[PDB]
Amino acid sequence: KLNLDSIIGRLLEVQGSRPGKNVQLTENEIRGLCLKSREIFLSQPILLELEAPLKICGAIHGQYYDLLRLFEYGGFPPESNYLFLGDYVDRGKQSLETICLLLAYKIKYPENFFLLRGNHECASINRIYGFYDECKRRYNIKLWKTFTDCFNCLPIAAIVDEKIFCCHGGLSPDLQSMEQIRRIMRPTDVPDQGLLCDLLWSDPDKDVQGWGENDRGVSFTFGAEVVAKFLHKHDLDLICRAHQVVEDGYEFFAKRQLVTLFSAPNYCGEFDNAGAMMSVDETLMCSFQILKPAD
Amino acid sequence: PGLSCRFYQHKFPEVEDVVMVNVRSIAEMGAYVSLLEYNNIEGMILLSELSRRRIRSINKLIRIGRNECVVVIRVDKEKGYIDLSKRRVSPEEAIKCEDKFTKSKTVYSILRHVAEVLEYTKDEQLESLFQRTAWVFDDKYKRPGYGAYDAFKHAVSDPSILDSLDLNEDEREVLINNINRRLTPQ
Amino acid sequence: KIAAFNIRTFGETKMSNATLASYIVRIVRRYDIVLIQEVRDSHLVAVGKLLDYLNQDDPNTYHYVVSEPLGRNSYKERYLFLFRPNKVSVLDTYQYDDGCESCGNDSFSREPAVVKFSSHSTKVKEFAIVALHSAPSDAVAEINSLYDVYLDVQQKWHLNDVMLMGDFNADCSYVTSSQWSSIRLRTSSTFQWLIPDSADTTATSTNCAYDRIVVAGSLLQSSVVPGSAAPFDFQAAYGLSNEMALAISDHYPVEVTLT
Amino acid sequence: MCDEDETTALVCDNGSGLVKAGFAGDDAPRAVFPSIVGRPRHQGVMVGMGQKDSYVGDEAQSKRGILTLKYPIEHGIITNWDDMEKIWHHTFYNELRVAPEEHPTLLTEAPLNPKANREKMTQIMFETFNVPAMYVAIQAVLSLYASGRTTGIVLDSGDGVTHNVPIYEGYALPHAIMRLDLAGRDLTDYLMKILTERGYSFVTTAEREIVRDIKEKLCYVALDFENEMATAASSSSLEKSYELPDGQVITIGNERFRCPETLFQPSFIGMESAGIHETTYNSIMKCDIDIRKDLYANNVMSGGTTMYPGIADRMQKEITALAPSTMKIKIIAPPERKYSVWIGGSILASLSTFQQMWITKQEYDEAGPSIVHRKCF
Amino acid sequence: DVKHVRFAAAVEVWEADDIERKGPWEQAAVDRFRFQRRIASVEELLSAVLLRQKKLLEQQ
Ligand SMILES: Nc1ncnc2c1ncn2[C@@H]1O[C@H](COP(=O)(O)OP(=O)(O)OP(=O)(O)O)[C@@H](O)[C@H]1O
Ligand SMILES: [Ca+2]
Ligand SMILES: [Mn+2]
Repeated sequence: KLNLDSIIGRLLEVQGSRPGKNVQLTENEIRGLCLKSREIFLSQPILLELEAPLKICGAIHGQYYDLLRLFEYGGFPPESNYLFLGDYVDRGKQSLETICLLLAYKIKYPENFFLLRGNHECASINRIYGFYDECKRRYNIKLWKTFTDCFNCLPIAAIVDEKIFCCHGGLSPDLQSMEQIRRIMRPTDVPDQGLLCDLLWSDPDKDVQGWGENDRGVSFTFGAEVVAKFLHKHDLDLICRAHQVVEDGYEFFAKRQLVTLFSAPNYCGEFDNAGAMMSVDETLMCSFQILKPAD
Repeated sequence: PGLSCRFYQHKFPEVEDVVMVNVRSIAEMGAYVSLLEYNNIEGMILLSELSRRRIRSINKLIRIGRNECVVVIRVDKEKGYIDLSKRRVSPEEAIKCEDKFTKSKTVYSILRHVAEVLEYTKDEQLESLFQRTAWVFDDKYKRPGYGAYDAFKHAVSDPSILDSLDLNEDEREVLINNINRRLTPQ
Repeated sequence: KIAAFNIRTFGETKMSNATLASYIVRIVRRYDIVLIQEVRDSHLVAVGKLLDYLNQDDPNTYHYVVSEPLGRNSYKERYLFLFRPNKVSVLDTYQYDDGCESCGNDSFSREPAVVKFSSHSTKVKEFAIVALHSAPSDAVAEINSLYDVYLDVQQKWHLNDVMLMGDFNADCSYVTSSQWSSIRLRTSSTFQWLIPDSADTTATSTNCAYDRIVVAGSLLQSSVVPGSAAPFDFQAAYGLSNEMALAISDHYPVEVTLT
Repeated sequence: MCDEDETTALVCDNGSGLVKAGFAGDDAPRAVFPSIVGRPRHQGVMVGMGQKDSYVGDEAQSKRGILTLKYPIEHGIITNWDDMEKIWHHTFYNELRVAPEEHPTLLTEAPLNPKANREKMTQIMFETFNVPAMYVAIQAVLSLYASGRTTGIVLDSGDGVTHNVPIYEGYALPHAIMRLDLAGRDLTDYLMKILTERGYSFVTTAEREIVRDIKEKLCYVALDFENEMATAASSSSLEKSYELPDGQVITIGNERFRCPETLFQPSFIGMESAGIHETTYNSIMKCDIDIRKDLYANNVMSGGTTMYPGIADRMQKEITALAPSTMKIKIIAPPERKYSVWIGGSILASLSTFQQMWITKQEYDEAGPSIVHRKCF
Repeated sequence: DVKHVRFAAAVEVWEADDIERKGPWEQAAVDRFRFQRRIASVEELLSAVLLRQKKLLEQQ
């Protein structure tokens, strides 16, 4: 058996810590979490269809202490259903505590808690924003190569109540029909180009019309009209998305028909932003709760 | 090859100092640069803010061969690592940097040419020339670069301030001449 | 035959003035089990010095148990147990847990160390010893907290036969007459009080019951030789002057004797 | 990188003061600890633990007083195998925390390490730790490789020995090597000695650690000893003050340079032997006059005792005084040289050609510890 | 059952911690890369040596 509650215990036990205490687990515990959660992700749809109420959250980037305080106010699983919009690893102090806690809850409550693939959930990039090094030191590279094979199987996007479309990055020029998503096979890496890539990498931009280029050097920007076009075609009312720090934690775009969510406050210590999450009520009335740092 | 030297007495910049750098190459984790002020020591400008899969030459206008203003974030003197960022520089700080650099580069430009006329064959002699000349004033004003430039401009008004520098007559003669060629205002 | 001993700032200084080391080893040879307190030693050089004196005739005249350094701030101290291995043997030991100190959880300045001893020669055959050097300011709280430590011993080793002793600072300025009402360890019928409130355990002109011995458990409580519990006035015994006495320590050892 | 994991190898620098340990391809060792083993003088136990046979490292160092401390390496040579075995065991299972039967290991030996010791050290790795493979390379040759040369002349000066090691095309030259039995330990003792002259005292086993700390902050090599002495005698310009842990402040003057001056003047500690500069010169003079030019041009410093300020300048001067005045003398003193040896292993370990070199446990079992003589320089 | 999206206009706010947030790993990657370049710099030179040692010692 996998002692799932022992793992979750030790992970949560550090909540009241000052300073930021580390959590110590074994390779065969964490190797367990990956191999056990991998099955779950391959069983559930590549494009999730879900039902309200649920709380939706943006990037976390290993900001483990902040993740805990999100749960502290939003309520721990399964008392609130959750959907997370990717970007779990890299940059923050504690990628491993972060991804392990989320993989743990995804095994503990497999129908009450969901994880979408961010852009950082691929090898080639967490090689260079530091997750590979957090592994190389605290455990070993052999562990990291397992986490990669976990990430290569996460779901891409979610539609809540057939009306809110969520994914990590945004739209694509090639995203014409949902079946193109459902036809992507897993496991897969994130390629440099095309639908899968664009879903993870793209951005809204008010200064652009149609499919503009992107400073990130992969995939596109998209303008306020392109949202309006997409919503109608699929009978949606909202796009929700992450992938980009914004000061308010929630930033509306395109006439309040798209929103970008960033959950990590005071990101990397480099920015003065609030972090935020979106509580979807059962009636599909959204609301926001904002984890705002002190000035 | 010809002689080269540090602009300032200090062999390394301090953290939170803003420095002028030449962008030499772009690599996966950032741009390798050369610190012009510190005898072309290697520093590196870090990939920062927005996530990149790959970096185009154009990104943040970092380009190649360009001189750019950056703040020093981290120095390992033990390893010789200097890590830099373009993100935190304000436009006024860039201008102050370009001014400090222009002045200091001018002082260097004089003293290398002074050493050329004095036929100094070693960077050791060039540094000695700097230690006895520029860096005395650098202390006098307690200012890197500005102190030297200010004194060198004063030497046009009155040359007698060069007498306290512990110089050979030959050094002083060449210096007075060389200053006249470079700082007499056209 | 058991005893506790606060040796004021025991350390490399005091163990090198070899006049004092002589007196201290003359005191410590008295005992089958002895607890030595205020060990202000960072590298176990004072302790090694003491052991070399004690074991100089026979390489197992004494064995030792010694705590890692204890305290909130930088002023750490250690506990030292010395026991003659031919009389008793130490079976198990631990320190009573009180959590992290930054998060404010700690209950004791100096985490009581606790020891379980085999004693083949006595009536009581297995019994446990609790060691406390209290912080004088926290005397009330720390002595009261020992009750929870006793309960932890029952929970850990299933043993009622337990001996608590040390410098509780439990008299005069640090625990006045009224404060005892609050203290489970004194008011409970579980525990006999062997060192009375009349006992001078000070070599100084105080008259203060700072050291204490308190026992729980039927075998152990009946193993005590009656009236044997007392301070050992080494000043009187060896005929030292006042100043030489305090140079050893201001607090005498206290003893009790077992059958 | 480990794009498929070929196992990351281990690098162990067996210092007589400090053992240094980490993984190939890291740029610094993870674990550096004193090379001491301490067996208990008496029977007993730490609260909450059983009776230990032997502490190692800082665990030994902090429990000094109840132990018989032993250094298993004396003057760079391994003297005491049954303790050396415990230092390797502590390295693997307590510091690096890796099962050594998984990871190849690269080992460092001092210059002129006698054939028997190199054998014994191989045999303990293949029979006590069952390592998959391992390699032994001379500590100073790695410090040169760290600096990116294959010809040079390394003054390596640690805690327990000092060595001048002329190297050409990657091999240290056996005969030309000079030892000197003076090193950072003696300098620490001499610094205690001279500091007693101001009425300061260092009896307590805390205080001798403070004196090692003072040495590696406030000392430096002066360029002209006599003039520096005159300067120190006449003026408070050179005096620095060190704050002891108890809050007492002490002032260090001529001691600051008198201390490492002993490397140039061994006679200060009563050693009737030539100073580091004479030893350098002599070493070069023992080499073929053909190559001396390269050696003079590529003089390298290494080891923690070369970390003094000013030492490369003084060596520049002193060797310029002994050399023909025609030569380009050049002294290289890399800022990391405190770990030049380790890093040289780290680099050497990480090479594509290098992982063809080492002795495998296969080869070992087929040929015995004699094979280490085929697979060292 | 055609549900359609609505917003609560006002928002809850919770104070985020002072706990310092920057990960060292982002930097340690750079060091790993600097060092890997340092290795590759040396390898041309140093590799020649080892091959020579190999070829000489393979005679024995
Ligand atoms: N900055 C410094 N200034 C002066 N001395 C220093 C400095 N850093 C380290 N040392 C000294 O260098 C010595 C340690 O160097 P190193 O680790 O190379 O020795 P080692 O390799 O253990 O010794 P050996 O090579 O003799 O076996 C110690 O004496 C230490 O105090
Ligand atoms: Ca060494
Ligand atoms: Mn992202």
